[PDB]
Amino acid sequence: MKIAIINMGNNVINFKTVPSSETIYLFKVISEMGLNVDIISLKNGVYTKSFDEVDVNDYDRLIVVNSSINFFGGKPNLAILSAQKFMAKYKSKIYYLFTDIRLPFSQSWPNVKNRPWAYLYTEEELLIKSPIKVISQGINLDIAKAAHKKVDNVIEFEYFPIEQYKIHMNDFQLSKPTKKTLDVIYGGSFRSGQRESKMVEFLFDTGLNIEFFGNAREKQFKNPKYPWTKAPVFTGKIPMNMVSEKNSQAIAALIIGDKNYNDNFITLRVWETMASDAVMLIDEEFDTKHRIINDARFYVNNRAELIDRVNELKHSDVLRKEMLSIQHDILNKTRAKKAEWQDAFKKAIDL
Ligand SMILES: O=c1ccn([C@@H]2O[C@H](COP(=O)(O)OP(=O)(O)O)[C@@H](O)[C@H]2O)c(=O)[nH]1
Ligand SMILES: [Mg+2]
Repeated sequence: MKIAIINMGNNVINFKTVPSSETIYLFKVISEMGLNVDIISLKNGVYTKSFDEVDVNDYDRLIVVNSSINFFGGKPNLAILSAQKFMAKYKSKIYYLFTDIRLPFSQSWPNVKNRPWAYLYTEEELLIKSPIKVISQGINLDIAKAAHKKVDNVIEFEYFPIEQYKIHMNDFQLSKPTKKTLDVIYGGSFRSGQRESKMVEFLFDTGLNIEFFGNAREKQFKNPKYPWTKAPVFTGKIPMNMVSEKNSQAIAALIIGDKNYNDNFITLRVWETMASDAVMLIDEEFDTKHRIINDARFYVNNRAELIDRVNELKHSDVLRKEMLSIQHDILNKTRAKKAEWQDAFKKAIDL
C-alpha cells in the first residue's frame, strides 16, 4: 500500500506559499494517519520526490490537490503540465481534493492546444482519462457536481471536511493569551475579486484598527459597486504555519467566504481563527444555521454589528475571555473526533 499526493498547478517546496503549504500539511496528516505517502513535485526536496524519478504505478492511490489550470502570461507552467502528464499516465482512480470553490478539476489540454508552445505537448500526453472521485469539503456536494458538469470521467462525489487537518495535526496546539495590538484582523488573498463586497463591508471604513494580511493589496479594491474611503492596513503575506500567531494579534478575527461557500464550506480560516487568541466573528450569511458555534454572539450580520460586537469586546475583557473560552471548548470537541475523522478520510479514498 503506497499513496501519492501532488498539487495540480503549483510547485511544492516549503511553507512560503499557500498551495505548497496545504499540500505538505495534507502530506503530514496522512502520514500521521498511519499511511505511506509521498509528495511528488517538480524536483526532489525535503518533503518531495521528483516527477521524473518515480513511476506513477508504484502507487495504489493518487490524490490530487486542486489548483488553477490557467497558464497566466505567455509561458508554459511545468507545475500544471507535469502534474497532468503524471495523472494522464496513471491507470486507476484519481482522488480530487476540492477545497476551493473556484478550482474544480478540468482538462488542461483545451488551454494548451491553442497556445504557441503547444508543439511541446501531445493530446495523448495531457488528456487525463482515469475515473475521477471528487472529495469536496462542501456539505452540499451540489456546488462540486455543478462545477464538474462539463467533465465526463468524474464518476463520484463525496463530502469530507478536508481542512480540519489543522486541528488534527500531532503538533497542533491552541494559541495562548497574547498582547493585543489590533481590533480586527483578516488574512487571505484578493481572491480575484470574488469576495470584494464582503471584504469592504467588514474591513473598510469601520473606524477600528484593522489589518488585512496576505496577498491582497489596497489598489485592487476599485469595483465602483463597493465604495470605500478609509482602507485597512495591508501588511503582506506570511507563512501559512504562522497564521494563528498572526490572528492572535487581534481582539477579533473575521470569517467570510465566497457566495457558494455559504452554508456549505467550513474552511481552514475557521479553525485558524477559532484556535487563535482572537475572538471568532463569523459573517451571518456564511453560516446562517450557526453550525460552527451555537452562540449568536460570534456572528455579525453587517458592518454596524461588527463595530458593535468589537466595541463590546474592547469594553469588557471578561467578555472577551468568556468567548475565547467557549470557542476553544467547541474546537476541542471536534478534535476529540480525530479517530472518526481519520477513518472517514480512509473511507473517502477507498481504503
Ligand atoms: O498571509 C497569509 C494569508 C493567508 N494564508 C492562508 O491562506 C488562507 C486564506 O485563503 P484564501 O485567501 O483563499 O481564503 P478562503 O478562500 O480560504 O477563505 C488562510 O486560511 C491561511 O491558511 C497564509 O498562509 N498567509
Ligand atoms: Mg482556502
